[PDB]
Amino acid sequence: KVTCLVCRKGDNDEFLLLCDGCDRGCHIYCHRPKMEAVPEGDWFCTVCLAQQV
Ligand SMILES: [Zn+2]
Ligand SMILES: [Zn+2]
Repeated sequence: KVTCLVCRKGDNDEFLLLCDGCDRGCHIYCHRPKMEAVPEGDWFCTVCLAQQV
């Protein structure tokens, strides 16, 4: 039950980032600014970035 915040589909899961703060995701091809690959190390969605201080 993992979907992309931008386009609201959950296909091409090999291109699908997973937030390490929660259970949301993003296709790398939907992300702006540009993202050429899935990174090693942690990625945080914009909802989790709002919780930062
Ligand atoms: Zn997408
Ligand atoms: Zn998150």
